[PDB]
Amino acid sequence: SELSFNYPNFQSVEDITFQGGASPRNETLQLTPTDSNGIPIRQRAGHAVYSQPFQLRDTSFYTTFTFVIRTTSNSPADGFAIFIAPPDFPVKRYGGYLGLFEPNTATNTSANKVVAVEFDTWVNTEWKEPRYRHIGIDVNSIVSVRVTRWQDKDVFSRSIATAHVGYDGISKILTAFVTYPDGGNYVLSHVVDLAEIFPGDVRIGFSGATGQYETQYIHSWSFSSTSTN
Amino acid sequence: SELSFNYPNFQSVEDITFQGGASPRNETLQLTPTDSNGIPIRQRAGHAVYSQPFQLRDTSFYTTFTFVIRTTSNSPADGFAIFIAPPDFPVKRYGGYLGLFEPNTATNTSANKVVAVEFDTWVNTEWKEPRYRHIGIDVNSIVSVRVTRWQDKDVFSRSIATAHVGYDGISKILTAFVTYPDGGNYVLSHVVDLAEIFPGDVRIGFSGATGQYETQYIHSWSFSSTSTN
Ligand SMILES: [Ca+2]
Ligand SMILES: [Ca+2]
Ligand SMILES: [Ca+2]
Ligand SMILES: [Ca+2]
Repeated sequence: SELSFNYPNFQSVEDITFQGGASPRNETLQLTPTDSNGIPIRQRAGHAVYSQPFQLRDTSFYTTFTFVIRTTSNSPADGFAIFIAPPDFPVKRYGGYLGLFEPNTATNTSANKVVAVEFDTWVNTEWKEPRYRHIGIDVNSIVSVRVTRWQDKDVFSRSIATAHVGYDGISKILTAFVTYPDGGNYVLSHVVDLAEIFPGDVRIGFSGATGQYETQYIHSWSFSSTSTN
Repeated sequence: SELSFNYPNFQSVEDITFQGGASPRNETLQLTPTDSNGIPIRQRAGHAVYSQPFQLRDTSFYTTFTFVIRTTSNSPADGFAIFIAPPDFPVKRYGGYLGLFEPNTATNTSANKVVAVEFDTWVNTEWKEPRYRHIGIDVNSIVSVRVTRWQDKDVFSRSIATAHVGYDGISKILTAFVTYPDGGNYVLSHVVDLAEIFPGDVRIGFSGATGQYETQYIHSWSFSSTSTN
């Protein structure tokens, strides 16, 4: 179906649904909470999602956002993701689950209905992932189906970075382009039939999790979807 | 191979090669020529290319550019493309061939070695293409392998539009995202093994062609390629 929205900043959070530890702060979406000292709170997940659902049958979409990761140590955790899931999707487990999965089923593709592009700051040994920070495409599992190294210079840059996520409903391909100003660029594409995974309604939004020594902020976001009929 | 460059504008053309009707003008790449009164010259083609070759084996890349199409009537022709081809690839035929193909072999995939993202302002009946203006991915033929409607409001906007073109060398997927300020967004993706097509060296650049009542300008361009090992 057709849906579009545009937040040049988050001065207004009209039409955004928060769950968990996410909240509006300083015209951004702050995905995980900070204490009265400004220190990231450990073991917390949060979501900020566009409130109105849309349908993926016979649909392409384009979305872009800008983001900052604020780290306060060399060992930040855990990252964040932009994700698509059904509209009743709750906040799931904190830490390396990224607010998107639960321990007993996080690697079982038959037990989940969620697709994400993840920005992973913390190498987990509880499941298989790369031994370096990474950006990935996740399809119903915390074990990414496509993953690439995310350079530490970019992770720690304090830059306002940009992501572009598109889905071509004819070729059934999800793509992310991530760019840093005077830094790295990252490209990931994967064949997946989103309409088959999601035959009904879905929402799009962000999930962040700690972890420790990290807060994730979304500064701007826009989205459009169009019929491929 | 690894290659990066960045032209925030074309106050510098240091590494750009001009061929055919293309030239540096008004701090842009002007792909097809205009006469002394600024009127687009009919039946011309031009290329503006990054002068250094690179290789595609075990490579991903990301490139972005901004552009303007200046039209002087409601029937502009023919469009432009961003392309990859061998380093000796010349400016080819003007008109609907887009500076990329030869009339005798334009639909013969075995006879060409060129991949492009094309912005097509003129509906040709001489070969198969849509009955409306369109953006397309071309692989060794003027008949696009993946094509989508390009809205006339965007075609005629006079806006500085953006394109993002990436190639994921693991998944072998070429994607284009095209955006207009307060206008349409476009997403096209296609599975194609570029290293198989291009086992040696390539150069990337732009091809424009007239046609009539149209000039194509590239305002900025950046590129990065990285190894997938
Ligand atoms: Ca991961
Ligand atoms: Ca992790
Ligand atoms: Ca065409
Ligand atoms: Ca044409």
